[PDB]
Amino acid sequence: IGPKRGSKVKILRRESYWFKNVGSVVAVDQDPKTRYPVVVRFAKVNYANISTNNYALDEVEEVAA
Amino acid sequence: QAALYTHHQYIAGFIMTGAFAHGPIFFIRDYNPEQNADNVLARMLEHKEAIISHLSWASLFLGFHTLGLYVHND
Amino acid sequence: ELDPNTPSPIFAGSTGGLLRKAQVEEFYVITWESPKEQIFEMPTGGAAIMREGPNLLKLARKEQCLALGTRLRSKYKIKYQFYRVFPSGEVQYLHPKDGVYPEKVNPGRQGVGLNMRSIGKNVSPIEVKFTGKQPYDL
Amino acid sequence: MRDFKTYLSVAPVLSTLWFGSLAGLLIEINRFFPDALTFPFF
Amino acid sequence: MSHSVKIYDTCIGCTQCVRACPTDVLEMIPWGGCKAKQIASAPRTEDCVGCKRCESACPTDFLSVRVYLWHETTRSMGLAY
Amino acid sequence: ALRIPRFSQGIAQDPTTRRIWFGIATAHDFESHDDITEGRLYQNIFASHFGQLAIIFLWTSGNLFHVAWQGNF
Amino acid sequence: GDFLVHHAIALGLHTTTLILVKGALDARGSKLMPDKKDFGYSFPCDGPGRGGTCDISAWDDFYLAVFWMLNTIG
Amino acid sequence: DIAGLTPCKESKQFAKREKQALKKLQASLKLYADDSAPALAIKATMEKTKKRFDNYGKYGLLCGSDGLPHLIVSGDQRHWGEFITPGILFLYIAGWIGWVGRSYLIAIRDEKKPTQKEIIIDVPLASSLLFRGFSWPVAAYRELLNGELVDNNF
Amino acid sequence: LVDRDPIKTSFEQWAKPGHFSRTIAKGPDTTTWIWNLHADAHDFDSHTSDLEEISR
Ligand code: CLA
Ligand code: CLA
Ligand code: CLA
Ligand code: CLA
Ligand SMILES: CC(=CC=C/C(C)=C/C=C/C=C(C)/C=C/C=C(C)/C=C/C1=C(C)CCCC1(C)C)/C=C/C1=C(C)CCCC1(C)C
Ligand SMILES: CC(=CC=C/C(C)=C/C=C/C=C(C)/C=C/C=C(C)/C=C/C1=C(C)CCCC1(C)C)/C=C/C1=C(C)CCCC1(C)C
Ligand code: SF4
Ligand code: SF4
Ligand code: SF4
Repeated sequence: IGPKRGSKVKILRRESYWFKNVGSVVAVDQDPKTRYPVVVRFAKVNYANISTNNYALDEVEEVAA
Repeated sequence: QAALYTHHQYIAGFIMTGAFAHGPIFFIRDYNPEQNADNVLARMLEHKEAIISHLSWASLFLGFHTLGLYVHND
Repeated sequence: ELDPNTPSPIFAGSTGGLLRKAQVEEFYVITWESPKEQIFEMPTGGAAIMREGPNLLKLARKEQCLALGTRLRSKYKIKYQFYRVFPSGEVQYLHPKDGVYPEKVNPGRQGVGLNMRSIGKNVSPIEVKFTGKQPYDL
Repeated sequence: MRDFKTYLSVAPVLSTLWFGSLAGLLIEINRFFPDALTFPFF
Repeated sequence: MSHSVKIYDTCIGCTQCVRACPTDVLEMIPWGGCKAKQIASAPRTEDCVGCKRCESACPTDFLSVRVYLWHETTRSMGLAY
Repeated sequence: ALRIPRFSQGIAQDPTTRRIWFGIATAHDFESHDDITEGRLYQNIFASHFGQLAIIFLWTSGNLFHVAWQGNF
Repeated sequence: GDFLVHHAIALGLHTTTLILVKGALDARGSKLMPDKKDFGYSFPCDGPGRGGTCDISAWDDFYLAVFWMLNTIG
Repeated sequence: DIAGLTPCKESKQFAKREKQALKKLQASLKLYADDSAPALAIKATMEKTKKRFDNYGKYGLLCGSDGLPHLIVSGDQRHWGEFITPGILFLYIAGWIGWVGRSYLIAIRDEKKPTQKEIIIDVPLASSLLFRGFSWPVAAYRELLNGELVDNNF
Repeated sequence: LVDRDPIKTSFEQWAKPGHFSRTIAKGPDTTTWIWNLHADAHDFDSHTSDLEEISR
C-alpha cells in the first residue's frame, strides 16, 4: 500500500465475460516475471457455474486510469 | 393470376433469406477487422447489441398488439 | 474357444460386446489386478466376478474399456491396464508407453495449444485463401 | 411501525394476490362503466 | 483438427478442476511457469471421440470445444460397426 | 477402407454413410475444399453458371414444345 | 380487415430479420460462444455446459429464419 | 363522416344489428319465468346491451357497412379521444410501471450482500417508491435526460 | 445446512440464499434455479442419502 494494487479494474480483451465491466481485484503479482498475473472478482457470475478469473496487466486498460 | 403472384412470392421470400445468409458468411470466411475499421461496415458490427433490440422491440410490440386485436375480435 | 481355454474375467452369455468389426479391423482389450472374489458391474449390460489369472477381458472399443475405472476405481486398486490388439501385432502401445495416470510429469509428447496466434482477438477471420506456400498445415 | 427508507418483505407469488385482486378491481370498473370503446371524462 | 477444439485456459492446473474424457487427454506437461505449473490444451489426440465433457469442468475461458473436427474417422464415432 | 470422393479428403475415407450425403452437398462449396485457388474458384463458379443460362433454355424449349402439335393454340 | 394482415405481414419481416440481422450480426461470436469462427457458418451444436449451447451457428439461425420467411410469405 | 358512414344519429345497417341479433335473444317465446326469480336474459344482458337504444351515449362513432363502428382518430370532426385520451392514459400508467421498474431496482446493489433480495420483495410493489409516478410531474422528461441517468452513466 | 443443526432451534429456516446441492445456489445470482426448485422439487438424490424419511 502506497501506489495502487487491486482497488478497481475494468476488463478489455473481448472474450472475457465481464469484459467492459469493472469489478474488484486481489493479490496482483509481485515479481518482474510472467504474463497471466491478476485475479479479479465481481458479483455477476457468467456462463460457467463458477466464475472468478485471472487476467493480466498487458491490458487491464483500466483506462483513466 | 393467383398461382403466379406466389411463385414470385415463394422464391422472393425464399431469396431475401439467402441474401441475408451470404452476408453472414462474408463476416466469417471473408471480412477482415484490421482492414475495414473505424470504417462504416464496422461500427455496424461494433454498435450491434442495440441493432437487435430496436429490432426486437418492433416485433414484441408488433406481436401482442396484433394479437390483442384478433382474439378480442374473436 | 476351448482347446485353448485361457480365461480370467467371468461372465456367461450376452448380446453386448465384440462383433464382426474387431477382426476385419482393430481389437482393444483391458486387464487388471484384484483381492478376493468380487462381483462387478460391466460395460455392455450384464454382470459377473473376478479372483484372477491375467484378469484380461477383451473389449470392442477403448472408450468401453476404461469405464472400468469411472466405476472400477470406486472399488479399490492401483493397476488396471488396457492395450491394443490388432489382427497382427503392434504400433499403438496403448496403456503401455511411459509412466501412467494422466496427471504427472516425465515428458510432453504432443499437445502444444496455440495454433499460430493464441486465443486473443481472432476477430481476424480466415486469412489467406489456402495456397501451397504459407505455414497453414497444422 | 414502518417509517422511512424501505420496509418488510413478502413471498414468491404475492403476484397471485396482485393478479387476482387489484387487477380484479377493474372488472369492478368494467361494470360500473359496464362499457368502454372511448369514454366520457371528469 | 483433425481434432481442434480449444479448451485451453491459463491455469491448466488439474486439481478439483478436470479429468473426465475417454483416453484423449494425457497432459500434465509443465510449461516453464504457469502457477500449479501444468499447461497447454492436449496430448496426442488421434485416439478418441468428440466430447466437450472436455470442459464442462475446469476453465477454457473463451470457448470449450464440442464436435469441430470434420475429418472424422470411425474409431472416432463409436460406429464403425 | 479405400479412397474415393474426388474433391474433399476428410470426407473421402470416412467409413460410414456420411461418406455419401455429405458428398452430395459440399459439391457447390468451391471456396475452400481441397481442389481450390482464388483462380480456380472464380472460374470454378464461372463455367459453373455457364452450365447456367444453359439449363434455363432446355426448360424454356420444352415449355414451347409441349405446345405446337396438341395443347390448344 | 386490411389494417391487421397489413400489420401481421409487418410483424413478419422484422421478426424474420431480427433473427437474420442477428443470425448475421455475429456469425463472428458472442459471450456464450466468443470465438465462434474459422468456419463460422454451419458448425451446428456445441457441448453441453457453459449455459447449455445449441443452434447457435449463423446457419442455424438461417435454419431458424426460414420458418418466418415461411410464415410471412404465407 | 369520414370513409365509413355517419355515427348513430343515422346508420340503417347498424340499426338492423340492434335488432336482429339481439332481440332474438327473444327466441324463447317463454321459458319459464312468469314471475320466477332467476333466469336473467329477460332482464338486461339484453337491456344492458339493449337499453343501449338509439343511444349508446352518442359518441359520434363512424360505423362502416354491416354498421360495426370503425375508429378513425385523426383528431377532427369528432373523433379525437379514441386513441389520445386513452393513449396518453396508456403511456402515463405504464412508465409509472417502469419508472418504478427503474426504482425498486436502482435502490439495491449496495450495503451488504445484495444478491437476490428480489425473489422476495423488500417493500411489496415497492410501497415506498410507490407514488414516485403520480409524484412525477415532469420527472424523467428532464432528470432522465439531464443528470443521474446522465450520458455519463450512458 | 447449517443454520443451525441440530439442537438449538425450533427457530425455522426463513432467510439465507439457497439449498439443493452444495456449491448450491451460490450467493452469486441466477434464474435457472427458479425452474429448478419447482422441477425435481420431489426427486431423491437429495434431501438425504438415506431412505428413511422419503417413504415418511
Ligand atoms: C406454392 C407455390 C408457388 C406457386 C403458386 C407456383 C406456381 C407455378 N410454378 Mg413454381 N416454384 C415455386 C413455388 C410456386 N410455384 C418454388 C418455390 C420453386 C423453386 C424451388 C418453383 C420452381 C418452378 C419451376 C421450374 C417452374 C415452376 C412453374 C410454376 C407454374 C407451374 C404450374 C403449377 O401448378 O405450379 C404448382 C406448384 C408446385 C407444383 C410446387 C412447386 C414444386 C415444383 C415445381 C418444384 C420441384 C422441382 C425442383 C425445384 C427442381 C427439380 C430438378 C429435377 C427435376 C432435375 C406455376 C405458375 C413452371 C412454369 O413456370 O412453367 C414453365 C416451371 O416449371 N415453378
Ligand atoms: C441464387 C443463388 C445463390 C448462389 C449463387 C448460391 C451459392 C452458394 N451457396 Mg447458397 N443459398 C441461396 C442462394 C444461392 N447460393 C439461398 C437463397 C439460400 C437460402 C435462401 C442459400 C442457403 C445456403 C446455405 C446454408 C449454404 C449455401 C452455400 C452456398 C455455397 C455452396 C452451395 C451449396 O452448398 O450447395 C450444395 C447443395 C446441393 C448439391 C443440394 C443439396 C441441397 C438441399 C438442401 C436441397 C434443397 C431443397 C430441394 C430443392 C428439395 C428437394 C427437391 C424435391 C422436389 C425432391 C455457394 C457459395 C453453403 C455455403 O458455402 O455457406 C458457407 C451453405 O452453407 N447457401
Ligand atoms: C391497455 C392496453 C393495451 C394493452 C393490453 C397493451 C399491452 C402492451 N403494450 Mg401497449 N399501447 C397501447 C394499448 C395497450 N398496450 C396504446 C393505446 C398505445 C399507444 C398507441 C400503446 C403504445 C405501446 C408502446 C410504445 C409499447 C407498448 C408496449 C406494450 C406491452 C407492454 C409493455 C409494458 O407496458 O410494460 C410496462 C412498461 C415498462 C416496463 C416501460 C416501457 C416504456 C414504454 C411504455 C415507453 C413509451 C414511449 C413510446 C414510444 C411513446 C412515444 C412518446 C414520444 C412521442 C416521445 C404490452 C403487451 C411495449 C411493447 O410493444 O413491447 C412488447 C411498448 O413498445 N405499448
Ligand atoms: C404461433 C406461435 C408461436 C408464438 C406465439 C410465437 C411467438 C414468438 N416468437 Mg416464435 N416461433 C414459432 C411459434 C411461435 N412463436 C415457431 C413454430 C418457430 C419456428 C420453429 C418460431 C421461431 C422463432 C424465432 C427465431 C423467433 C421467434 C420469436 C418469437 C417472439 C417474437 C416477438 C413477437 O412476435 O411478439 C411477442 C409474442 C406474441 C405476440 C405471442 C404471445 C406471447 C404473450 C402475449 C403470452 C400471453 C400471456 C398469457 C395471458 C399468460 C399465459 C401464461 C401462463 C401464466 C398461463 C414471439 C414470442 C423471436 C423473438 O425471440 O423475439 C424477441 C425470434 O427469436 N420465433
Ligand atoms: C426509392 C424508394 C424506396 C425505397 C425504399 C428502399 C430503398 C428500400 C431498400 C431496401 C433494401 C434492403 C431491404 C436490403 C437489405 C439487405 C441488407 C440489409 C443486407 C445486409 C447484409 C448483411 C446481412 C451483412 C453484410 C452483407 C449484406 C449487406 C448483404 C421509393 C420511392 C418512392 C416512394 C416509395 C414514395 C413515392 C415516391 C417514390 C420515388 C415512388
Ligand atoms: C396499464 C395498461 C396495461 C396493461 C397491461 C400490460 C402492461 C400488459 C403487459 C404484459 C407484459 C407481458 C405479457 C410480457 C411478456 C413477456 C414476454 C412474452 C417475454 C418473452 C420472452 C422473453 C422473456 C425474452 C425473449 C424470449 C421470449 C420471447 C420467450 C393499460 C390500460 C388501459 C387499458 C385497459 C386500455 C386503454 C388504455 C389504458 C386505460 C391505459
Ligand atoms: S483449463 Fe482445463 S484442463 Fe485447461 S488447464 Fe485448466 S483444467 Fe487444465
Ligand atoms: S473433449 Fe474431446 S478430447 Fe476431450 S475427451 Fe472429449 S472428446 Fe476427447
Ligand atoms: S445439446 Fe445440443 S449440442 Fe448438445 S448435444 Fe445436444 S445438441 Fe448437441
